Amino acid sequence: EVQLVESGGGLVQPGGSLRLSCAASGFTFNTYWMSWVRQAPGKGLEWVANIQQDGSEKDYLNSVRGRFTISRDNAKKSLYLQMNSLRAEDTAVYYCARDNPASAVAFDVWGQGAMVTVSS
Amino acid sequence: QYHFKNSIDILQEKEGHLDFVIIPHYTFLDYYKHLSYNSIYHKSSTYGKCIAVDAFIKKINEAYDKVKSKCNDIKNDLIATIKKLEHPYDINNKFKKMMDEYNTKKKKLIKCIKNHENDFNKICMDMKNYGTNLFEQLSCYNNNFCNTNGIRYHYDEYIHKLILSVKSKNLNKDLSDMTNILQQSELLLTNLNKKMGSYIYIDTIKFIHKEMKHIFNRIEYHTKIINDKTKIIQDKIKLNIWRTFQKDELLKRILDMSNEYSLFITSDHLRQMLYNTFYSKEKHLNNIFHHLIY
Amino acid sequence: ALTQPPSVSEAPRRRVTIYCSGSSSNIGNNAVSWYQQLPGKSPKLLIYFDDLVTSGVSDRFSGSKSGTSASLAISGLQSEDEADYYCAAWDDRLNG
Repeated sequence: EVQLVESGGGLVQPGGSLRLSCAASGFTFNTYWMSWVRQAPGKGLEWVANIQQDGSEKDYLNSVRGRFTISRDNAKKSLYLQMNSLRAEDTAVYYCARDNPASAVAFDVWGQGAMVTVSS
Repeated sequence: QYHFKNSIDILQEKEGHLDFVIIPHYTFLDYYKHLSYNSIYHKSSTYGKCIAVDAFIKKINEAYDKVKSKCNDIKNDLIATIKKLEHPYDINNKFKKMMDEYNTKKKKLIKCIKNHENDFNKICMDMKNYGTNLFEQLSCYNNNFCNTNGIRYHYDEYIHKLILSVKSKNLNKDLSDMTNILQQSELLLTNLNKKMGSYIYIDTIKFIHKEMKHIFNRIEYHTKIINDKTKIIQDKIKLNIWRTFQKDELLKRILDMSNEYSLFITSDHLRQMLYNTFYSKEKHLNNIFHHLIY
Repeated sequence: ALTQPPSVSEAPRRRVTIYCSGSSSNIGNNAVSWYQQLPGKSPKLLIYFDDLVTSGVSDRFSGSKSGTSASLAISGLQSEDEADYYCAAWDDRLNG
């Protein structure tokens, strides 16, 4: 079943810790690439990060570089995204993106999304 | 349940251009180009998809070739070996000076291949996922008796045409021809050793002899795979088709025939191209015979 | 990196062009994908590998590329097709 279920996400003060999540089943999570994509209210899409089937390669954008930490447990079929030193530009709905069988820039499916607002 | 999925050879068919064929990375892209198709050519609705399945496989075997974008300039410098070795320009340029130079580093290429192997994502594995995905999207009843189409389509439209092409070029003769050419060049080497020894381009002949000997062993190896001379009973496709079986069995036996065509067309594509390279530098052996102005 | 004005919402009759400008280090070497966004609901893939159809999606949508210029080209608009449509592409120079 096409399941991408976000968990967590909320509000934290500037320079906070927040760890996002996903869950999935049916489609064997271990065999496919995952991602993260974010959308700020009144703004369009922006890619966050990408991972590997075994987390060999990891990649990010050019602003939250070293701040964010993509990870996954492939026994329990679960993506994560630890986001430290959070800023307010980081205000977005964070979608657990999955990439297509075809490795490239390619958000196959999109989850419901986690509202992460950052303000005093 | 479903059991899903060792050398690397280099090629200069012509003098000027080089490509490499990573043996695991070709059987893989062959396995899942001979699986994605099997699925869609069983079911009637999925006959529509074969434009997209074709164009998918095409675009995988292109991103793959975009790895050969930066394994290319060092490849071209590896080619400049032929410049220094076999055609010293303008007749004026003159022992293990080129054997070493920046010329030992065939290993430099082998490095740059492995440097961008798993690295740069996983364009292999893409083919696994898609072929498996479309193998999931199946119908029929899946009761005791399911239809054996699918396999028969791919066989008579892809396989059976190519098996005739190979049997028409009796490879047993081809090998024995290549053996004799190698034997005669070795015997002439035995004598040229015993005689000559000045401004010594006998070492070039020894080197080209060596190169053509291993190239032979590869073609010999691939030919044995292609025609084993101890056989399943050569029948296999006949056992699959024109019948009905239970869902489990057919799914295994699609994957069975999907495996055979992977390794078969791998070896046979290689064999054909290696054979073009053997006789490219058998004529370059004979170019030295044209330099025996005596 | 990429550019795109918001207008997929005027439908008297014909096809529609969504242009896409770029640079050497992005469109010029990398394979483009395309996405549709129905406001306040999950985005969906139409085109990947520059032009290939997702299993289910209509052929009315079509991607394209020429050097440092790409385009999404729909043909036969509907009520559904009035949305927001975004693209996806990688940039080797800045790595992202």
